[PDB]
Amino acid sequence: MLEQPYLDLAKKVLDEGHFKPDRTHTGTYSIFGHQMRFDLSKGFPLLTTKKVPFGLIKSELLWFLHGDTNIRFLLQHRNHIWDEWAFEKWVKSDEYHGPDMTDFGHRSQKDPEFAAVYHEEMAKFDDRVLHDDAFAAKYGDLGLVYGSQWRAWHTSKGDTIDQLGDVIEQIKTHPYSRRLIVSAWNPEDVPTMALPPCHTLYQFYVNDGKLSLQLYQRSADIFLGVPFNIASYALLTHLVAHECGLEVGEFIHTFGDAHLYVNHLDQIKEQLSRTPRPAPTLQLNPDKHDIFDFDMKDIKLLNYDPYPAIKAPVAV
Amino acid sequence: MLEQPYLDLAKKVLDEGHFKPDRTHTGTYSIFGHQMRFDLSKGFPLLTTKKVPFGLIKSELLWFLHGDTNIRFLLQHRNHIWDEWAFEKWVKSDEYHGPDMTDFGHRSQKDPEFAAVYHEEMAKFDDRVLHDDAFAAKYGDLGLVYGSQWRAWHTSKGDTIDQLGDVIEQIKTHPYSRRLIVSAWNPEDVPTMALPPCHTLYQFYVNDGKLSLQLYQRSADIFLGVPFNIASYALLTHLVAHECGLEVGEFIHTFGDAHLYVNHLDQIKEQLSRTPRPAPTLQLNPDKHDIFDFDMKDIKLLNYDPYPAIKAPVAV
Ligand SMILES: O=c1ccn([C@H]2C[C@H](O)[C@@H](COP(=O)(O)O)O2)c(=O)[nH]1
Ligand SMILES: O=c1ccn([C@H]2C[C@H](O)[C@@H](COP(=O)(O)O)O2)c(=O)[nH]1
Repeated sequence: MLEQPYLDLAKKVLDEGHFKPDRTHTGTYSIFGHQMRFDLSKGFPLLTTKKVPFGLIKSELLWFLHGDTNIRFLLQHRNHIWDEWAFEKWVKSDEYHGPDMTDFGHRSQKDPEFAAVYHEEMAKFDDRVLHDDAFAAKYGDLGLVYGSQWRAWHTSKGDTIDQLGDVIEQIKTHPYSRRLIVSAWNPEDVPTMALPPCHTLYQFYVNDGKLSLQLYQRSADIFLGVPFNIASYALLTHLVAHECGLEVGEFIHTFGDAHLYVNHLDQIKEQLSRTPRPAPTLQLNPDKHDIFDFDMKDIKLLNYDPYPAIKAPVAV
Repeated sequence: MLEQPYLDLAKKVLDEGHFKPDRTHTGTYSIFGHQMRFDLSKGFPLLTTKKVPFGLIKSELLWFLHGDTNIRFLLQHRNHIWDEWAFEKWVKSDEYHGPDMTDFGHRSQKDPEFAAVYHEEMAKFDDRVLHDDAFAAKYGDLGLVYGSQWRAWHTSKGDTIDQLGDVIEQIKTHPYSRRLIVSAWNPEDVPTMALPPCHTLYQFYVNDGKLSLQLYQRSADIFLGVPFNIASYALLTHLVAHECGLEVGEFIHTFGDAHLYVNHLDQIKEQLSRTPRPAPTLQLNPDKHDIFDFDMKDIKLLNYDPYPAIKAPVAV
């Protein structure tokens, strides 16, 4: 099926990957350099061998597409993928007066009752970003996130470039353009960035009326990360195809360091016992066309019949 | 042999590639997304199925490594790969008083005697950059070329980042770093660039004492371009390995648009009749270590026994 390339990557890393130490101190099995393609006319690459929350992937994509960098939009759609970053900044500032929470990500995963004090602490934070319009502007805005990188690349002359926006006008006026690249890797910010872009750069390609996209991802958490990533970009490939009035081609995922954290081997092994189900289909609101003014409801996924989800510890 | 991946890419494009129009108006056969690896411990990937001028590749690499952006260093080592760019700027300025040479690249390939007036014109230019220290600073400096992109990434705060230099200190202090990327794609300069980077970005990787490098190349001229490119980066992988005191791993070449210009089909077809010869070996000056202060003589290639070169028209 469509998602067999994923299952293959995982197998590969299981028996070929070599042990490798890392930033988080959870070890990993790793390979360097890997690529896979998904013919997007065959169906949507949302994994069936495990239940992946599509809702989180699209609320985050639309957050990106809007050029939004404030955690608030996410919280409103009950999406907490980035809270950990906003909270972080907050706990290390003056306004914060409370149970310190230093190196919390670890401690939550390591202590029972701390985890409980931490989430109540976070509970207030999310609610406070959700309600205090000033607090939100102050602690809700991450600044350098894909949205701003994609749509507001700050220049040296103090202005801003709508990188993606320009690229799309280019696909229209020059579909055969070999230079259709959008980049999220800013060399001058990367050294002081808590998390320099994982999805470093991507390129569009047009031929025979079909649009294709290749993504260069420097680091991949094969079990926890890759499944979400695949969906974000295939979705993105469908949106851009929609706007440009082109048919959908393939999504080529290129990898730098594709790894498996040692604390995930039993799970990936289990998922590999499962047979792929037929793939879901993507359905976009035909009446609307400007993808930049797209919202939750203009994107429907039909026929997603996945195996149950698989819990897994996080790496830190 | 080592270079079989190249021969495969070419075959692939021959029967799988689809016709595609382009910038230069010479048509092409193209594929999107392709990757190949070269185990650098097996030998140096300088093609044997065709004689490729290694001298040009290293004088250009050392020009890059020095952070030099002046055509002058090249001319001195009788390397003319970039003259066409300097000349271009010159002919379209005040100081130039002479036989206009508009759209020359084409005309040379299209008219007999114009080609002769053009090269004498260029002859003077190269000599004038080679001798008039002021002319050279004025017309010899291209500005935005890999050297400056690699070593003097201009920031918004007016300063400069030694991108590659930092990355190398990083390989030393944190070889397991997943974030070891050097980038040449500046979003704010790309729109007014005569030729936005073809070699967009590359990443290093360390494990088991071996250093590997993956290159993301957005556009590839399979016949004329790819053979030079492969050598530049494998060489670069050997130099960095030298400095960091690491063994050499693999060179993974990832491609965006890998194409064959229609005006090259008879040649690639001919090269495909040839059987690969054993690969040459690379030999670096052990006494010297700082690759930034490396020059022509500290890099020797032994046992290069290639088939004769293959003339081919250029695309415009
Ligand atoms: O969309 C994403 C974001 C992150 N990661 C993972 C990759 C690594 O497991 C970790 C980042 O590690 P570094 O490369 O920064 O060291 O997060 C993904 O796989 N996909
Ligand atoms: O190192 C290089 C430099 C250039 N090219 C080729 C690729 C294309 O044939 C042309 C650039 O075309 P655009 O992508 O800019 O359209 O030059 C290479 O293959 N390798």
